[PDB]
Amino acid sequence: NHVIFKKISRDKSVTIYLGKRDYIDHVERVEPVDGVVLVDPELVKGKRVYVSLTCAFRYGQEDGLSFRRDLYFSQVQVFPPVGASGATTRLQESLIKKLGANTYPFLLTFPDYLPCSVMLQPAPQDVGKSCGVDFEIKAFATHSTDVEEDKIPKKSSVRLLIRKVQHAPRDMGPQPRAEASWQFFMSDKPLRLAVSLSKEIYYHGEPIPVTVAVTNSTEKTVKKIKVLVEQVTNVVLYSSDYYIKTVAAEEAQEKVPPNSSLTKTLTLVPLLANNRERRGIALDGKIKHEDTNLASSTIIKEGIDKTVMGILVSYQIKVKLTVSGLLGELTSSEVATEVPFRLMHPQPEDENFVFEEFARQNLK
Ligand SMILES: O=P(O)(O)O[C@@H]1[C@H](O)[C@H](O)[C@@H](OP(=O)(O)O)[C@H](OP(=O)(O)O)[C@H]1O
Repeated sequence: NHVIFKKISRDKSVTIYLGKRDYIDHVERVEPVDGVVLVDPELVKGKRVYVSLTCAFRYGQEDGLSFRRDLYFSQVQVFPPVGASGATTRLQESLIKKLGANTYPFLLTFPDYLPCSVMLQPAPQDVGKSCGVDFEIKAFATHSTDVEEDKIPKKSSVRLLIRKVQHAPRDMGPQPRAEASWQFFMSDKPLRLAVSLSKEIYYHGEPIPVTVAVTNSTEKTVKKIKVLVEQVTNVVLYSSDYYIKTVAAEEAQEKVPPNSSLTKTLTLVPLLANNRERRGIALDGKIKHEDTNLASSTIIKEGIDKTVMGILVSYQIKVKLTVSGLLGELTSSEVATEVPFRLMHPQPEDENFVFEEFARQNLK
């Protein structure tokens, strides 16, 4: 039982069928977009039907318009049939087998230098405007005029906004560890803090066990130990926007008295559903959609300029120590340290077809 997504143009002449709404990027390769286009012969007679894959960065309110920077464009012909227009994939030949003699296959690939689906809409107290990276699979019909000018009617076009989702690679970095120490004003003794995680890559919805070791040699009391998951977002194309937002939070029940040590392990789960406010964070889809999760960690391929990624997303554990009698008397700064990590989806890996609309389901 395989669900297949379809969309018909306004004039009923071109229909797209795709086997997936989200295509998988596991660093090594990127899943190609294979699908089929169903044409009405009488309506595409004398016309040519193409399918294009565009990836673009957008900044501003969409409609003059806003800011757009194209990052990858590819276009393929689907009608009339090109060469031995037999299927390339089992999905394609099964779809042609099911849909009939007017179905033509297409396959558009992703290069190895593109970002994944990332979008953001600012909050009231945020300065920058909404921005994102869109992936558009669009099939359209083209005809000519006796005044030597080709036309592309929107009514003969179908536009799909797919997602390029980031999945974990085969490898994984070293275990993330950090040690920080503070020597506060007028005190000889140091406050020390060691933080470790279990692994370097976590999956969306997987618990993160932050292990914390506070070594308090000072005369002061560590009033509180707070552990956070912070998402850091850098718009690196049109405006140099910057966001730090808290996605998970956990307080320790214990205090660390002067001249003692404490080792605890707190567990956090960074989830979009944790946050009632979905504005101001980096997502992989629109706020209105139930498909939407937090954006995955940006993975920059070696040799590629980070500005071509449009929006950079990173994640870090943050440990905040509230020390008694310090703030307001000995400092106006925070006592905290960071441990970076990466957040993705897990590693990857005749049918009967059920057809559904490509339009993504709203949240409500
Ligand atoms: O119909 P058009 O002119 O081609 O453009 C569509 C339109 O902007 C819809 O509002 C949008 O629905 P969403 O709110 O779900 O984004 C859809 O995205 P879609 O590809 O998911 O259908 C777009 O493609």
